[PDB]
Amino acid sequence: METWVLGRRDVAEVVAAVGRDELMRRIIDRLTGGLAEIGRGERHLSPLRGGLERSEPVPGIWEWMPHREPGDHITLKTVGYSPANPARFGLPTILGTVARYDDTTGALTALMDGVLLTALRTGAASAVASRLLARPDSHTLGLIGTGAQAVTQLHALSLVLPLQRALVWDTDPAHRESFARRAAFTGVSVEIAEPARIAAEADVISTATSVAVGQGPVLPDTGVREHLHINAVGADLVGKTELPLGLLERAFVTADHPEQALREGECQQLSADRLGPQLAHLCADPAAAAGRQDTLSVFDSTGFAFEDALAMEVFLEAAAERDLGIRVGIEHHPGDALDPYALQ
Amino acid sequence: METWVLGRRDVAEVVAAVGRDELMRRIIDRLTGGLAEIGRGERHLSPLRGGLERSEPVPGIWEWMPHREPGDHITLKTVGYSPANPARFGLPTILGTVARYDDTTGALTALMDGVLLTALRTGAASAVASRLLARPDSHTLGLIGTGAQAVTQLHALSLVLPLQRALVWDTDPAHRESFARRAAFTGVSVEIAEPARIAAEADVISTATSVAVGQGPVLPDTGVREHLHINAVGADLVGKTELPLGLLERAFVTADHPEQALREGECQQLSADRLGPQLAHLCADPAAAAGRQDTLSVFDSTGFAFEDALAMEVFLEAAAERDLGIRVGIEHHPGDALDPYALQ
Ligand SMILES: NC(=O)c1ccc[n+]([C@@H]2O[C@H](COP(=O)([O-])OP(=O)(O)OC[C@H]3O[C@@H](n4cnc5c(N)ncnc54)[C@H](O)[C@@H]3O)[C@@H](O)[C@H]2O)c1
Ligand SMILES: NC(=O)c1ccc[n+]([C@@H]2O[C@H](COP(=O)([O-])OP(=O)(O)OC[C@H]3O[C@@H](n4cnc5c(N)ncnc54)[C@H](O)[C@@H]3O)[C@@H](O)[C@H]2O)c1
Ligand code: PRO
Ligand code: PRO
Ligand code: NA
Ligand code: NA
Repeated sequence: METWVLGRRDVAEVVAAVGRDELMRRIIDRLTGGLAEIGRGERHLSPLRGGLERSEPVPGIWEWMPHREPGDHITLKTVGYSPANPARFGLPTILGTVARYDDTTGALTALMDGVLLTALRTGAASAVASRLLARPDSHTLGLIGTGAQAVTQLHALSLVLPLQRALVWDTDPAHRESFARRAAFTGVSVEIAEPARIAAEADVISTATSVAVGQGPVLPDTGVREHLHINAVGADLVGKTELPLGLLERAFVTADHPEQALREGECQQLSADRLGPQLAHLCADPAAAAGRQDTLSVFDSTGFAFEDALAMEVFLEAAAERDLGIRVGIEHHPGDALDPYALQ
Repeated sequence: METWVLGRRDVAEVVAAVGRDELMRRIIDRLTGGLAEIGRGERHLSPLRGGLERSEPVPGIWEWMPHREPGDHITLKTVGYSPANPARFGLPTILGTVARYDDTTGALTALMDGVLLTALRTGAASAVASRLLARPDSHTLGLIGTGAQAVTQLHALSLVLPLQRALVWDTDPAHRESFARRAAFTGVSVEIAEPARIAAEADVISTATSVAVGQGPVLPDTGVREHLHINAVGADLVGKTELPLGLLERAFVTADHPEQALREGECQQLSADRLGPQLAHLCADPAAAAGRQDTLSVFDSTGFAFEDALAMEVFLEAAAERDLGIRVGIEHHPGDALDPYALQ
C-alpha cells in the first residue's frame, strides 16, 4: 500500500487533457447530483469545519474540512486564507491540499493540490445555485472582487447562463485591470464598473473579496434589479461580511451549510429563524427555487468538505485514466502490526 | 516551494541511524521541556481534537489534531483508531500521518508517517509522568493490553525506571504470547500474568487496550500496592474507559489535557472538581507532585497535538541533518496568483 500523490504537474495535465469547460461541467454535474442526494436524505452535510485565526501579516484563517463517505473514504481538505499572499509572496490567498483516507482502515490513499480544485468547486456551487435562482435569460454578471475566485465564478456561471457581459470591480486597480486577460478564455466581454453600477445593472452578482472584518458591505444597498440573484462567496473570519443588511433582510436567502453560514456567512447578519431551505433541498426539489427567480435572492456560500470530496473524485478519475501521479510510501505499515518498531 | 515528504523509508533510516533508545530519550527530553513551557504559560495546550466515529467492521474513530505555534507553523495529525486492523488486514490499529503548514502563508511544508511517531511520543508521555509519580526504584511493570502501544510503554519506562520484569496480560492469547519477542530488545523479562496478579504485584502499570465502549474495567478493583502509579493510555471513543471507578476515586489523577480527559479519558468517570493539576503543571512546578509517588496515582493520557508537533520536530531535525526525504510539488502555485488556471 502506497499513497497516490498528484503533483502540481499532474493537476495541470488533467486540465490540459480534459479541457477547462469539460472539467468544470463534470464538477457542476457531480455537485448537483450530490447536493440533491443530501436534499433527499441519502447523504448528509459535512460536519462544521474547524479553524485557527492568524493575525500576521494581515488577519487570516487556516481551516480543516472533513467529510466521511461511510464504508468508502474520508476526505480532509486543509486550507489557508492568507490575503497578503498575492502582494507579499506571489502566492494565492487560498492555499490548500486535499487528502483521502480509506474509511475501513484509516490508511492515507491519495493526496492532491487543493488550490485549483477549490476554485473549481466554488464556481460550480455558484453555478448550481444560480441555475436554480437566477432568471434563465440572465445576460449581465456582476463581480465584486476580481481575484482568484472571480475567475471560476465567471467561468462556471458562463456555462449555465447566457452571459453576454461581466461588470467587475476590485479595490486594487491592478487586479481589476488584469481580470479581462484572466477571463478571456470564457468569451464573455468584461467591463470595469463601480459597485453602484454593478448593483443597478446586473442580473446575477458574485461577491468574492478579501474584505477585512467589519469593513463591509462591498456592494451598496441601492437600486437593484427586482430579479437579482447574488452568490455571496467571500468567507473567512468571523465578522467578515460582504452584503448590506437591508438587502439581506429583503432577500430569499439559501445557505450551502446552514450552521457554517450562521457562523461565517452572510447569515451572520440574520437570525437563524430567517433562512430558507438550504441549497441541497433546492437541488432535490427545484420547485422551491423556481418561484424565487424573479425576486431578490442570495446564495450564502461558505464552502463545505463534501464539495471538495466530489471534485477530488473527478480529478482522480481523470488522472487514473491517464496514468498520472506518483506512489509514495508515507505511512509506516510494520511487518508485525503489533510492533511499531518492525520497520519493514 | 515544494513539500518536504519523509517517506516511511526516511523515518526508518532516522530511527536506524539514531537508535531506538536515543531517539526515545530525545522525545522524552523534548516533551518534558515542552510540558514545562506550557506549565509556565509560555506555550498553550492544543485545542480539543475532533473526530468521526466509524462503526464497521468494529467501532473506531478517525481524528484530526491541530496545534499552532503562532508566527511559525501549524501541525496537524490525522490518525485513525481501527481495532480490527491487526486481525483483519495486518495493519496497525493506530494509522496516521503528521503534516506541517507555514503559519504565514498556509503552505504545506512537511509531511511524514504518524505510526512510529505516535507510539514514540505516547511512550514518552508515560515516561514523563512516571518519573514524577512512580517510585524511583520501581522494579515491576504491569501491562494490560500487549499490542502496539505496550511496546513503547515498556521501552520508554525502561529508560526512566530500573525495571527488572514486566507482568503482562491481553485478552487475545496470541497477542500476549507474542509480546516477549517484541519486547526482547529492552532486556526486561516478560511474564504473562492475569490482571489480578498484575494489580497485586506491579509498581507501575500501563493500560493500553482496544476495549470496547462500556466493557471496562480492564484492571480489577482489588488490592494494589500503596505506591502504585498507573498510566491510563487507552483512549478513543466516548464511553471507553479502562480503570475501575473505585480505584480512580482513591487516586491522585493528573490528566495530560483536562478538557480532553473529561471527555475521552478516565476522567469521564470523575467529577471535574476532583482532578489533580494537569501534567504540564507538574512539569513546571513539582510542588504539586511532592509525596505523590508513595500513594496511588493515575496519569490520564489521551494524547494531544503538541506532543506530535514536538516529536515531529525531533524527526525533522534528524532528517534535515542527514538530508533525508524528498521534495514534491503538491500545491499548485500559479505564476499568476490571481489565476487558478495558470497551471504554471
Ligand atoms: N465560499 C467558498 O466556498 C469559498 C471558497 C474559496 C474562497 N472563498 C473566499 O472568497 C474570498 C476571495 O478569495 P480569493 O481566492 O478570490 O482571494 P484573492 O485574494 O485572490 O481575491 C480577493 C480580491 O478581493 C479584493 N478586495 C478586497 N476588498 C475588496 C472590496 N471591499 N471590494 C472589492 N474588492 C475587494 C482584493 O483586492 C482581491 O483582488 C475569500 O474570502 C475566500 O476565503 C470562499
Ligand atoms: N493516550 C494516547 O496518547 C494514545 C496514543 C495512541 C493510542 N492510544 C490508545 O491506546 C489504545 C491501544 O492502542 P494500540 O495501538 O496498542 O492498539 P492495538 O490494537 O495494537 O493493541 C490493543 C490491545 O488491547 C487488547 N485488548 C482489548 N481489550 C482488552 C481487555 N479488556 N484487556 C486486555 N487487553 C485488551 C487487544 O487484544 C490488543 O492486543 C487504543 O485505545 C488507542 O486509541 C492512546
Ligand atoms: O471552503 C473553502 O475551501 C474556503 C476556505 C476559506 C473559506 N472557505
Ligand atoms: O493521540 C492520539 O494520536 C491517539 C489517537 C487515538 C487515540 N488518541
Ligand atoms: Na458567504
Ligand atoms: Na486515558
